[PDB]
Amino acid sequence: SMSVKKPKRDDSKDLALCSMILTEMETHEDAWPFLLPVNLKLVPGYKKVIKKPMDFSTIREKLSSGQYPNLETFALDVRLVFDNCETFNEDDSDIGRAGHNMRKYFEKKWTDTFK
Repeated sequence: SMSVKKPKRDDSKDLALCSMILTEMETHEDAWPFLLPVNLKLVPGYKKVIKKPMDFSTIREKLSSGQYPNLETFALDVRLVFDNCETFNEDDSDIGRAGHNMRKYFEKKWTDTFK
C-alpha cells in the first residue's frame, strides 16, 4: 500500500532473458507454423474466428520496440500463439502437435529462467 512495499525483485535482465527464450523458440524445428502471421487473405475462417492473431515475428518486433511493459505481458503473447493454434487446428495434425510441443518447450524454459 502507500509507503509499504515488498522487497524489489531485480527485473533489469528480463528484456535480455525474454529475447533469449524467443531465440530458442524461433530456432526449434517445430516453430514453422508460428514464425510469421497467418495469411488472413489465404486461410478461410481465420480472420473471423481468431480474434487476436499472434506469431513469433510479431512478438519479436513488440519486444525490440519496448511494447512489453513487463515479463508477464510477454508470456501472455507467447501463450496466445498456442491458444490460437489449439482453437483452429485438430490435436491429431502436424500443426496441432507442433503447438503442443512448443507450449511444453516454452513453459519449461519459463520456469527454469524465472521461477
